[PDB]
Amino acid sequence: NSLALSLTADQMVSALLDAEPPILYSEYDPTRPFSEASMMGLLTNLADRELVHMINWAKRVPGFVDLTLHDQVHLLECAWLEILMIGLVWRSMEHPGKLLFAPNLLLDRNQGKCVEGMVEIFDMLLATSSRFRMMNLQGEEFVCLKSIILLNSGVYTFLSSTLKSLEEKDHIHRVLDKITDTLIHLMAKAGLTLQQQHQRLAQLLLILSHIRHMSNKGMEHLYSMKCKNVVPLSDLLLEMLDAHR
Amino acid sequence: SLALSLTADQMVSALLDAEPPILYSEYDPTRPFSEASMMGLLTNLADRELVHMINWAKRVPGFVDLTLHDQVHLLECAWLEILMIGLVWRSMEHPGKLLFAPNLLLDRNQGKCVEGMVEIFDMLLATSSRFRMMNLQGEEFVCLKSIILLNSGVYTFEEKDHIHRVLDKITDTLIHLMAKAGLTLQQQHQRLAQLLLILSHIRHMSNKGMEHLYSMKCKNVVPLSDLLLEMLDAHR
Amino acid sequence: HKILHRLLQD
Amino acid sequence: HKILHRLLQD
Ligand SMILES: CC1CC[C@]2(CO)CO[C@H](c3ccc(O)cc3)[C@H]1[C@@H]2C
Ligand SMILES: CC1CC[C@]2(CO)CO[C@H](c3ccc(O)cc3)[C@H]1[C@H]2C
Repeated sequence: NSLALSLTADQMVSALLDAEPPILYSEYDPTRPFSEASMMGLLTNLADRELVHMINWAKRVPGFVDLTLHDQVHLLECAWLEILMIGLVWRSMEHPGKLLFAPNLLLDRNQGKCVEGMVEIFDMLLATSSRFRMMNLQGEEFVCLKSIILLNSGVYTFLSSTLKSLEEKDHIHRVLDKITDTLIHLMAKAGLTLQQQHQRLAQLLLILSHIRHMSNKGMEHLYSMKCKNVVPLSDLLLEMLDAHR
Repeated sequence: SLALSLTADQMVSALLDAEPPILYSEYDPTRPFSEASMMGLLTNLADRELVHMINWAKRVPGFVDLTLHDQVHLLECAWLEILMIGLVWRSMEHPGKLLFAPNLLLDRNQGKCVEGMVEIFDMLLATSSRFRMMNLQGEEFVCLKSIILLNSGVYTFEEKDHIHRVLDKITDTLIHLMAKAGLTLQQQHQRLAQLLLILSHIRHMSNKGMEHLYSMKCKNVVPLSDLLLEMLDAHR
Repeated sequence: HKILHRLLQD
Repeated sequence: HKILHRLLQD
């Protein structure tokens, strides 16, 4: 009882491209050098607004609607920062050495030094962006990857409420399998041999472990900044943060 | 070189041959558990495993072709993910239990002896359950463990390109294993993805475990060995 | 009570 | 050099 499984590869790709959230702007103001407080205010204000559009995007990912509210919530709570980050890296692909947080907020690694401990995170995002541009990552592959993160990241932490044993989530794994099929279709369609298809599938999925690592580092950095309470975080951003620690 | 000229079968044999032994803990059952003693057992065991892990890495095709500096970095990044993937593998046929050593099988209830540790046990127990669902094979396990060694530090350090060619060989090896087990092409690509997606969860648990270990270091619950301390401080 | 709840519920 | 370094050299 899920439309997702009936979709062909072309239909899956088309639905995912159609789901894409808009590119948002940062709050104009040419006043330069940013301070630590300024930069963090800009980045968290942005991420707060991106979050609202991420929820709409999630609801348009084939198979996501078929889940219960609580499962949707669990998946989004687990993956939100990974999803913001891969989005950021994607946008930043054609600006080597820079992070395109917004069209009017293009930052270099030196600007990461504005915030204590942020440059490390900047350096990992930039490496991921170079890795994507060096792989010639395509928009169609990217939307597949981003949906895999949504469905995969929290899937192994559905534990029973008492006894906390892993609840098996067949629907989610079936949708994940459909997305894998869709990725291979894209690679075959781009002219890759079978060996090149499987090699590239692996390369792309291995990057998701680096993206998990960055999310965890960013989560700790975020939590650190809210403790020093430099920046006031939106309640939404605080609740997403609170789901982790 | 050498690693790039291996047949899939030869890759599997090399990896299998390199496997470290399963070590015993010093668990004395006439010794009531405390937060301090459990933490001492687990870190003493980990400390001994690291010595074998360092010698295992030397035998992963391609690893010794890297510079000493690069080898150090890869191991610093991946050491806990590797101990954890070994643990879950060992625990696979013991539902509800983590088999740290043959003489040390722990429940989640036992994990509650150490503050903050039960949430880590739960994540490891869930990973073991996933391995069980997927019927993970020993040959698939050794490939994944080698993928972790080579992949985890690769984007946080040319010979970097060498690492990716070896990674591709291991991918080729997993597919060969799956074709030989009778899976269709579709099934092969789908199982490949399923196996690599669990590496994301292994990274996650490693991230969490590293923060728990560090909090225990700061709390001074139990003396950490020098190697373990250096492995831990490489992350901050 | 979660903002996520109503954003999801719309 | 660190411990890991020398064990790798051995
Ligand atoms: C959500 C974030 C807030 C502040 C950071 C450091 O504390 C830096 O910004 C990161 C970010 C912001 C917006 C995005 O679209 C992606 C990552 C990320 C990171 C935790
Ligand atoms: C190396 C470790 C020491 C103590 C732990 C508590 O922080 C729990 O044990 C973990 C461990 C030990 C040996 C293994 O083979 C795998 C994980 C891991 C850590 C999470």
